[PDB]
Amino acid sequence: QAGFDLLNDGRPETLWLGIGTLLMLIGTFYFIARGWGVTDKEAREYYAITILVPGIASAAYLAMFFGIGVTEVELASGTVLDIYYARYADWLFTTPLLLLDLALLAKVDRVTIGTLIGVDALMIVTGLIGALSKTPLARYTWWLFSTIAFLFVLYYLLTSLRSAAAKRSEEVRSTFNTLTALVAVLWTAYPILWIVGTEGAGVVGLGIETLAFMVLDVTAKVGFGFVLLRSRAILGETEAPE
Amino acid sequence: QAGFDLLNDGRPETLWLGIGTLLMLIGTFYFIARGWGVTDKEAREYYAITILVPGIASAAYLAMFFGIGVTEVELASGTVLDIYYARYADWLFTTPLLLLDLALLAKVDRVTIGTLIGVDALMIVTGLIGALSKTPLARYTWWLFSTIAFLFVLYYLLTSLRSAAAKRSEEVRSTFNTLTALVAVLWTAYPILWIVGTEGAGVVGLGIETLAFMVLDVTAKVGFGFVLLRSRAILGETEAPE
Amino acid sequence: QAGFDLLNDGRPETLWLGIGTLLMLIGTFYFIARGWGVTDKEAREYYAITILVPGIASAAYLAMFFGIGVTEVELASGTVLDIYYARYADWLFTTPLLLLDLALLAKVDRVTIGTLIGVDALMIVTGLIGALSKTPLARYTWWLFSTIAFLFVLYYLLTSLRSAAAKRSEEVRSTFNTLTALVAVLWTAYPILWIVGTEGAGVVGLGIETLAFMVLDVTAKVGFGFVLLRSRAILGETEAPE
Ligand SMILES: CC(C)CCC[C@@H](C)CCC[C@@H](C)CCC[C@@H](C)CCOC[C@@H](CO[C@H]1O[C@H](CO)[C@@H](O)[C@H](O)[C@H]1O[C@H]1O[C@H](CO[C@@H]2O[C@H](CO)[C@H](O)[C@H](O)[C@H]2O)[C@@H](O)[C@H](O)[C@@H]1O)OCC[C@H](C)CCC[C@H](C)CCC[C@H](C)CCCC(C)C
Ligand SMILES: CC(C)CCC[C@@H](C)CCC[C@@H](C)CCC[C@@H](C)CCOC[C@@H](CO[C@H]1O[C@H](CO)[C@@H](O)[C@H](O)[C@H]1O[C@H]1O[C@H](CO[C@@H]2O[C@H](CO)[C@H](O)[C@H](O)[C@H]2O)[C@@H](O)[C@H](O)[C@@H]1O)OCC[C@H](C)CCC[C@H](C)CCC[C@H](C)CCCC(C)C
Ligand SMILES: CC(C)CCC[C@@H](C)CCC[C@@H](C)CCC[C@@H](C)CCOC[C@@H](CO[C@H]1O[C@H](CO)[C@@H](O)[C@H](O)[C@H]1O[C@H]1O[C@H](CO[C@@H]2O[C@H](CO)[C@H](O)[C@H](O)[C@H]2O)[C@@H](O)[C@H](O)[C@@H]1O)OCC[C@H](C)CCC[C@H](C)CCC[C@H](C)CCCC(C)C
Ligand SMILES: CC(/C=C/C=C(C)/C=C/C=C(C)/C=C/[C@H](CCC(C)(C)O)C(C)(C)O)=C\C=C\C=C(C)\C=C\C=C(C)\C=C\C=C(C)\C=C\[C@H](CCC(C)(C)O)C(C)(C)O
Ligand SMILES: CC(/C=C/C=C(C)/C=C/C=C(C)/C=C/[C@H](CCC(C)(C)O)C(C)(C)O)=C\C=C\C=C(C)\C=C\C=C(C)\C=C\C=C(C)\C=C\[C@H](CCC(C)(C)O)C(C)(C)O
Ligand SMILES: CC(/C=C/C=C(C)/C=C/C=C(C)/C=C/[C@H](CCC(C)(C)O)C(C)(C)O)=C\C=C\C=C(C)\C=C\C=C(C)\C=C\C=C(C)\C=C\[C@H](CCC(C)(C)O)C(C)(C)O
Ligand SMILES: *C/C=C(C)/C=C/C=C(C)/C=C/C1=C(C)CCCC1(C)C
Ligand SMILES: *C/C=C(C)/C=C/C=C(C)/C=C/C1=C(C)CCCC1(C)C
Ligand SMILES: *C/C=C(C)/C=C/C=C(C)/C=C/C1=C(C)CCCC1(C)C
Repeated sequence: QAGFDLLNDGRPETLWLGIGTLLMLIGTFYFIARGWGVTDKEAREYYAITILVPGIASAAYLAMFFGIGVTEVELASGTVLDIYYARYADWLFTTPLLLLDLALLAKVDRVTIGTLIGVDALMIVTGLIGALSKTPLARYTWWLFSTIAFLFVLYYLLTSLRSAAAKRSEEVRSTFNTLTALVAVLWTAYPILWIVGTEGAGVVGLGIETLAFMVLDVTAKVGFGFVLLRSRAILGETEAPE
Repeated sequence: QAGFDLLNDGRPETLWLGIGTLLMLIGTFYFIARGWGVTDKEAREYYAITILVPGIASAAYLAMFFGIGVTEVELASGTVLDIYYARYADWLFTTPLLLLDLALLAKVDRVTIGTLIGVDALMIVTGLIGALSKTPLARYTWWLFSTIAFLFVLYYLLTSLRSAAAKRSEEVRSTFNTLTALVAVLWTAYPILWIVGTEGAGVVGLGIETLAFMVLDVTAKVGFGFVLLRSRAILGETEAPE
Repeated sequence: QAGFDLLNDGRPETLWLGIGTLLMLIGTFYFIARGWGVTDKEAREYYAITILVPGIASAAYLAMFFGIGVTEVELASGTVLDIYYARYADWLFTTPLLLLDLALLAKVDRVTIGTLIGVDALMIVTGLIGALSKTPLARYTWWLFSTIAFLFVLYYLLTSLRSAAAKRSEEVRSTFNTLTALVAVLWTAYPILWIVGTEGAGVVGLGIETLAFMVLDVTAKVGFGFVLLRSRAILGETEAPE
């Protein structure tokens, strides 16, 4: 179980990376060609934010595709791992923007949003330190650490944002809850795949692992986007409470 | 004079790093458990900002603790130094937020704040380049360079912010001046400890040096926090001038 | 054709780097000494933004000057290249601020500006990945990629910003168009010099190349600055449309 070695360099996962790259690209331009003539100031804002997501994911995927986005991490026993660090560079900007989109739709104050980006980014960096960790003690401490943060993100997402989004139209609250649910479950798959992936225990090959992340990423990016830029809630209405 | 070699890897300073890590953690949660039910929108904002500080310091300390946050820098004479670079990753986000807190309490315009973060970050990066410098000529040029910037930060802090904070309540001006004084002296210790530390001349071992930074950092983070989140000035009142 | 080997380390381009460093410094302080007593809140804002540009360029130039800002990139054939990566660290903050200045003068909404920084930064990073690429296939893919983004930047600059700047005074529109033209042509020289520089085909030595970038950078930084901080358009007037 691996895929295809598309660059004659012993990395059959490049098949999933390539497809991943291709999919983020068409999304970036689907969204761009889709909002190109949108005059609504609220929506064009959602479009801009959402277009950059697959946009930056595309660079990370292309990077990993070529091999530039991956690095060899020697463990404490001399055992080498191929860590695709670029994912974190990706996530450092993508996840915050995704949150941003949820925060705009919910009409939350700048403090909540700031808390959101800060805790989320703390999560990504610490997740990256875990990835480059040489000792298992450290690799797992960072995991729980990054996870505590994610726990905080989900919390404020499932309370502050949700209740704030309930003060708006049913059309709006509807769309918010059907991205927050998507977020909740889709995002959660990430830490699991990591601790069971090659960065953790390792009962899942890098191939399947690279396949999972592609599916998870595309769906969290493009799938989220399609749904979001397709709703009517983004068309007008500027609330304020919570 | 060193401390304790807590990880059997020849780094007795890990004793100070560990304690440093532990102290930033309890602070992060002290503040979190302390503002958890704060409805005041002004204060919850100060809380959020201030909670992230020990929060990010904790990741840097844990990083250095494990050894991941330190790197060997070969000098021009083949002489190796153990540079704890992670401190700068820390400071790149912590010092700006600390400034932010002072800027909110003072009610300064967005231009002043922008100038503040920009010059301060310039200071940290240049300080980091100095740390990784191989030649002493370069290591000291960067020091003065980073110091010129810090000089600008202290300046606008002791004039623009101070006078702007004097237009507010005595309770507010009081708290502002008792953090700005703390800032002024505590922050200043940093460049001194550096030029006299292992990154500069070196009349102070990495142990004592790592001890000093821990004391300085905890007091600048948690000490600042305690004092700030404990004042009444953060509870309400939204001015505007200067 | 090279210049002068100012540090006895086989890098005659340090002559252009040094001059580049020196020129960014006097600019940083020319601007600082020039706006030191400016009370106009609009202009002081332009000044602050514009002062940081040569300011950060100075750190990058000094970095490259010492050699710290350059790294050896082994190509797929074992052929080594001296990549001055620091330029991108430079550009990651400088180009966005330059755009910022154009966006303020034009009075564009926060969405346009956000789109601007995001696409521009995507351009710089991807340009940096191209620089560190080992294969030519990859080095050129990244070039087109970074170029597509730049294409988007020029687009929204020559339409959204321009038309938005035409709603203001003739004095304002005048200055906007005489920086946007400068931007348009000066910025465009960059990708060309790259693909023809040592990072691409290579029909231009690193000396001339390092000379060109210095001329291009100084003129885009200090030249832009002089012109901008010298206009009357920055003195007052706060519009709003587009
Ligand atoms: C788009 C723009 C903005 C910029 C683009 C973004 C990029 C900056 C993204 C970069 C991502 C990279 C991190 C990806 C990874 C790249 C790889 C290639 C480098 C991996 O190394 C990273 C590491 C550096 O140090 C080690 O690795 C280098 C390189 O391979 C080695 O040359 C070096 O020697 C290594 O380290 C030392 O440690 C090892 C291990 O130590 C022990 O060794 C003993 C045996 O001797 C035993 O094995 C023991 O178990 C080991 O622990 C030593 O062997 C060696 O001799 C050296 O001592 O650095 C990792 C990253 C670093 C920790 C950065 C911390 C980041 C901080 C926490 C970020 C804080 C940010 C907040 C979260 C922001 C929140 C803001 C809110 C809004 C408030
Ligand atoms: C949380 C998210 C956002 C991301 C997380 C944050 C991270 C990005 C933080 C990363 C921090 C790291 C910098 C920490 C350090 C990590 C270590 C492990 C790497 C240290 O190396 C850094 C260096 C790279 O180059 C050298 O090191 C590598 C790695 O060990 C080597 O493989 C490489 O060969 C080295 O360099 C070359 O130079 C040496 C020395 O040159 C001369 O050599 C001769 C003898 O031959 C003689 O010794 C002479 O004296 C030497 O000078 C050569 O020997 C070698 O062959 C190579 O030529 O890079 C340092 C950092 C770089 C300068 C970045 C500049 C940053 C810029 C200035 C930032 C601008 C940002 C503004 C300040 C922002 C302001 C914004 C405002 C709001 C406006
Ligand atoms: C001021 C504050 C904020 C912080 C300061 C800013 C700094 C973070 C700036 C840092 C800039 C640095 C990138 C500058 C460069 C520094 C140099 C010294 C490092 C260069 O390496 C970078 C590379 C790491 O990986 C490789 O290099 C290291 C170091 O020399 C090696 O030890 C490592 O082994 C290397 O990689 C592996 O790959 C090679 C090549 O692969 C194949 O190999 C085969 C033969 O085996 C054949 O040659 C094939 O052709 C090759 O392809 C292997 O040989 C090797 O064994 C390893 O497998 O990493 C590059 C950077 C990385 C891709 C980061 C991606 C950044 C992402 C895309 C950013 C997204 C950000 C968005 C654009 C933000 C938009 C925001 C909007 C607002 C929305
Ligand atoms: C072009 C590109 C990539 C190209 C890649 C190539 C060619 C790869 C080739 C690979 C090969 C050949 C491989 C061969 C292998 C063998 C190799 C071998 C072994 C032989 O070596 C083999 C055979 C498969 O096995 C990327 C572009 C990438 C482009 C990107 C990422 C663009 C981003 C745009 C944004 C982000 C816009 C944003 C627009 C916005 C925000 C617009 C906003 C407007 C709103 C208006 C306002 C508010 C701003 O004023 C709106 C109206 C909504 O548009
Ligand atoms: C950082 C972190 C959490 C951060 C949280 C943050 C930032 C939260 C922010 C919240 C905000 C902003 C809230 C805003 C709200 C406002 C509301 C709003 C406005 C937003 O709507 C409101 C109402 C105010 O709340 C956790 C780290 C968590 C870190 C953890 C859990 C670390 C664990 C380490 C271990 C377990 C080490 C173990 C070390 C060992 C075992 C060492 C052993 C050594 C020997 C090792 C050897 C040699 C055997 O290998 C030894 C024995 C010591 O020598
Ligand atoms: C970057 C820097 C300073 C930056 C400052 C900034 C950004 C300030 C911003 C201010 C703002 C925004 C203000 C806003 C205000 C608005 C008010 C408000 C709104 C905010 O309320 C207002 C009113 C408008 O002002 C300094 C660098 C400073 C850099 C320095 C000092 C560098 C020194 C280098 C040396 C000394 C090299 C030496 C090189 C040598 C000796 C080389 C020798 C060679 C031989 C070497 C060998 C071989 C012997 O080893 C040689 C001889 C040349 O070959
Ligand atoms: C487009 C990418 C998305 C939505 C990525 C989401 C990623 C996460 C929620 C990652 C969480 C992680 C932990 C909780 C622990 C350690 C490692 C991570 C970074 C995989
Ligand atoms: C929580 C951390 C704080 C408050 C750190 C403050 C650090 C400084 C004011 C550091 C200043 C430095 C110079 C002026 C010169 C060179 C090196 C530095 C980075 C240590
Ligand atoms: C002060 C520095 C300025 C104004 C730099 C501008 C740089 C560009 C417009 C660079 C563009 C590039 C491409 C379009 C392709 C690949 C590489 C770059 C980064 C050189």
